[PDB]
Amino acid sequence: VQLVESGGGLVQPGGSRKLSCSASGFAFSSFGMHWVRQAPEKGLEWVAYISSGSGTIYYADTVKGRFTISRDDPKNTLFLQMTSLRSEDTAMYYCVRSIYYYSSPFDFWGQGTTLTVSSSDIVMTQATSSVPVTPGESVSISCRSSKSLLHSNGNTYLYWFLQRPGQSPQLLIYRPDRFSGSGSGTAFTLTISRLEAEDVGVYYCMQHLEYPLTFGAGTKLEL
Amino acid sequence: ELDQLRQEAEQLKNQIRDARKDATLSQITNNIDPVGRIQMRTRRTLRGHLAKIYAMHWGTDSRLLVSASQDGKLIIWDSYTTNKVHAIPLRSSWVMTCAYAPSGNYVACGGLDNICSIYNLKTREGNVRVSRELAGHTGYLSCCRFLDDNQIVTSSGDTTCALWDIETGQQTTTFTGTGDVMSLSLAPDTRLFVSGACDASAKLWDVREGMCRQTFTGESDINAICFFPNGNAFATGSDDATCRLFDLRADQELMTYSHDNIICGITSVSFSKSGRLLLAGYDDFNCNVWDALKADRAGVLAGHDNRVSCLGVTDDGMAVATGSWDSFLKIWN
Amino acid sequence: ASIAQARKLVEQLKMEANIDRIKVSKAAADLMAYCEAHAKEDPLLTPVPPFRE
Amino acid sequence: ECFMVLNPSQQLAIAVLSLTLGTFTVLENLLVLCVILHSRSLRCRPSYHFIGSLAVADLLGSVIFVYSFIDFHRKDSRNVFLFKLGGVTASFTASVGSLFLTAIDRYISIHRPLAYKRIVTRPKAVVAFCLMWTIAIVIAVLPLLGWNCIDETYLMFWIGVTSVLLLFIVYAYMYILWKAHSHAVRMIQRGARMDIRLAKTLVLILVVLIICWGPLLAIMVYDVFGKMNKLIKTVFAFCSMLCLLNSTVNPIIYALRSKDLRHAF
Amino acid sequence: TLSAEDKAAVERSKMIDRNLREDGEKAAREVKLLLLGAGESGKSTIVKQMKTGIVETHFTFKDLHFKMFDVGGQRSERKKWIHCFEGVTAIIFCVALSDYDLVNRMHESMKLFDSICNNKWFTDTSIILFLNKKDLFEEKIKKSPLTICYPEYAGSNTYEEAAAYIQCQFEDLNKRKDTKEIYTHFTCATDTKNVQFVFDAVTDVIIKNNLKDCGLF
Ligand SMILES: COc1ccccc1[C@H](C[N+](=O)[O-])c1c(-c2ccccc2)[nH]c2ccccc12
Repeated sequence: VQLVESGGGLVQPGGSRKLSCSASGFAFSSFGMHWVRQAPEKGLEWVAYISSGSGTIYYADTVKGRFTISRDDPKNTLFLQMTSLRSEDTAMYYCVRSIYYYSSPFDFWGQGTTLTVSSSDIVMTQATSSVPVTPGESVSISCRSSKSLLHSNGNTYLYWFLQRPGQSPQLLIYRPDRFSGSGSGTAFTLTISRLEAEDVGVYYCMQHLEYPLTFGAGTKLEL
Repeated sequence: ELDQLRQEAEQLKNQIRDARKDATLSQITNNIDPVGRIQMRTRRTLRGHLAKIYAMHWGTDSRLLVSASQDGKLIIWDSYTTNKVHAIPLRSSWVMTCAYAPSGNYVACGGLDNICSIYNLKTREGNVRVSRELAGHTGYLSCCRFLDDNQIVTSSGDTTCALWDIETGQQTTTFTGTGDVMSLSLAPDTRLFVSGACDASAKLWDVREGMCRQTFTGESDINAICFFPNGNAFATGSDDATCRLFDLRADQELMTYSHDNIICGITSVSFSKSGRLLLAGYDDFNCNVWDALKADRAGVLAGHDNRVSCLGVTDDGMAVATGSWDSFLKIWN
Repeated sequence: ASIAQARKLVEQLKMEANIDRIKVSKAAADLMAYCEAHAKEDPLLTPVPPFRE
Repeated sequence: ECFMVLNPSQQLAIAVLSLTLGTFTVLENLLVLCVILHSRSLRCRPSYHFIGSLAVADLLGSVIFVYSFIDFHRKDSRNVFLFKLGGVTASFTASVGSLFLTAIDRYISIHRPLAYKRIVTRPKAVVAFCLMWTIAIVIAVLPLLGWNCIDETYLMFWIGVTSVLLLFIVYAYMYILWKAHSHAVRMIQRGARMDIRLAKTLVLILVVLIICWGPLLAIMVYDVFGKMNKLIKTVFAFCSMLCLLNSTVNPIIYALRSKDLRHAF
Repeated sequence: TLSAEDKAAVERSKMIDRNLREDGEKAAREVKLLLLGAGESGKSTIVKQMKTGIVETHFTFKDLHFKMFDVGGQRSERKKWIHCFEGVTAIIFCVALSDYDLVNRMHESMKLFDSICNNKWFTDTSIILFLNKKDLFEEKIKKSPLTICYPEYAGSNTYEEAAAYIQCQFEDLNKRKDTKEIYTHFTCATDTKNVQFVFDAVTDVIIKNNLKDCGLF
């Protein structure tokens, strides 16, 4: 019901610190728990991921051997140790959690904490760019998969995190009521039945199948 | 006083006996092609239990299973890939019943504790917790069926049946009609209700009304019953090594599934899609596959090392799950 | 005492005798027709290549 | 000069007796395998495959020895003789190890009656099962790849090494009998058909074990100064059949004492 | 070949397997004993002396945990729920020993003992017999109606001879003299050493079971 991330990042360059997070009213011993960052203008991408039982310690390709995750199930505390701070750390950190049955991963998102310093790349392009929302109508979002996101099991990976201007994002489709998703092979379409003042926000699309879930590629559709 | 009542009751008995009585189904099914030989092989073997499992129920998606055994453990399964979805600890180790809600949100369990417990599967915080603990029966529960998301029907050894309400644990309807009720089958449309007792009899009630509609008499106690997919007939399995099929619109008996080589009772009874194969889990260390429309046995499902307790068939008829007194649950196809 | 049980018993059978009955042949024919109607989708009857290894 | 045998006439009865004993061993062990190795329900108990290992070891050893001892005077090559001697030695020490393992199992079954189901388990019953066979193989193959010029060192190291196990078996059975007697006398004091049955079952096994394995090892130990005669050779040849008699008596006794097998069949 | 979803869902099954494995070995160190005596014979006066449906009691003694199951007020067909107790270490049968004066429910107790002892499921389960309520039986010797209920039987007025005769009668009711074994304790109203007798009986039966399983027997 509540997931609080603590640790305000404002230190001199060349040092190390800890970024902690605690959960209330959760079965923390049976939850996987990722870590993500948000740049001032970018999407959401992995920086670390831990599974239940501490048997999977997958990291990110951007940084390796410097960031590490420590877990305490009896204490219900997960924290990140960072070393060799560089100039490209000015992001908002979040501690999304997930669980996998044989069912809705990335459900709850934390508040996040700041990280600032005191003073070969997958790219996607679309015919429509920054289409403004016309009042009195409904907007639809189109997307195409660069690779074959469909698996032999039929489990198409389709995540539609929506970020309102505020604190934390939410889920739309994990694989509201007005939000709907139509899929056909490599084509995906998000449809909104009715618009509202709370419907405005940024959307992000899926471009991940393998171990690194880097779905940070996404147009900013605020207007 | 007693003599007049006995004479009056005997008059009614003989009147109904003469009214409920030329052709036979087993004779009219002549000059027809039998199914042949059925020799389906085991496809999945499930482990983890260390006890004698007693009941199970297939999920509504034909992919999830629920299993309860003599140890305080209730297991949610995955028939496609063998994975333990969740394990639930029971307060009472003596359990004989299982139930999987059609919505998939709840499960039910009950045994010698005279109460039935409802567990909620899809909850926040990733935990399974008790939702209701219905009590009011003086005996041991024999079967439980989810009528809907809020209604459940329970048959116990107190010779009565109960229809409850999950929202308010008070009993909604009580059915009285002896001998211990041992099995329960729910109508496909969830409109009717049948229960077989230990007095070598079965009774069909009215869920909406609250009183018995019909009675059927065969002998020994009956401990297995199941509806036909049509909903106008059912099958019962007694302890006298005889299986029988009854029709609601006929109030009679059609044929007996018996063999001279078996003097062993029937533990579980189930059908398949279209009602062509009747699978009877016997207590002679193996199950049998009778032809519901024929008097000749078709196939045998051997491979269990103890008495077969439970037996289930998917909604789409894709697999058959069998459990026995050894802790292994097998999926056959 | 015994009068309540006596009334409860005697009232039941007389109600059961008021239900009309049809010939068992019609019910058997209906069951046979239902069985053969849905006989072309039965994986247990005809094994044709979900549970494969 | 070389292997010396008395005369052809007298070594017809010896060959006939050896053939009869081998045939009896093979048929009885085949019957035991048929009534035990059905692999249905009796495989659960570890002690049941401890006995099966002993029967398998005895049957080989008998197969690889009675047939190879009937052609004696072709020498062929030394490699074949060393190979067959190593195989026979490995089979014999594997049988002794299986006897030691089952004696240890029986000792534990009374030492810790409550913890017997946890101390002895199928996962823990295969490490010793394989370890004993590996030790048998390495101790059989040691002289071929080790120190040679068998010589008195190998002869003396194939003595005492099995004797400690043979004495530990007797010690375990003594302790079992003493504990059974103590339990019976405690029950009497609180206020026996178990102690008598256990003594009857154990006395025959122990007397057979001490009569069969005594004279042969005594002769081998005494033949340490390098002195021997034709009488010694003849008595060693005579005692060879008595030593082999284990493959005849031990599997039968071990598979017949248990009432579970009789109830099953 | 597994996906990221499936790979993370196999570790879940492994954790569940580990949890059931560690949990399943805690139920193998507890001894199961089944109470099956008459309701008014003194069961209520013996369960508390040692310290709806089935009642489970958990006791400890000599670092051994005992589970005691009392089917007190089930009032159902015993043939339909006695299967669950197959494999119980011992059955504790209790009688009042002073209900022969009802002239009879003493014959009812005899029939119940005959039915339980000769049951197919309990062909190898030991029975511990508790003859209770010695005070009234010993204090009624002045006007004991033993001759009244048995006019054709003659015996001494001493209670020891009657106790020996009735113990012999109960022992003779057994039909399996090779597997089962009936233990008699002569329990009293103010006894204290009742737990020791059952502990010794379960130790003896577990040693005999281990000997039978090992192969000596
Ligand atoms: C464990 O080895 C066994 C066990 C049972 C029977 C036969 C053998 C081996 C076969 N092998 O090692 O491949 C064998 C030897 C031999 C063995 C080890 C060390 C020295 C010799 N000698 C034999 C003569 C005939 C048949 C088999 C063997």
